[PDB]
This record gives sequence, C-alpha cells and structure tokens, in this order.
Amino acid sequence: KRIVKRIKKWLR
Repeated sequence: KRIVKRIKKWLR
C-alpha cells in the first residue's frame, strides 16, 4: 500500500 516512483524524486 505504498509507492516509490513519484515520491522519491518528488519529496526531495
């Protein structure tokens, strides 16, 4: 129930 595509390079 999580993602690591539009958050990794989106959070920083």
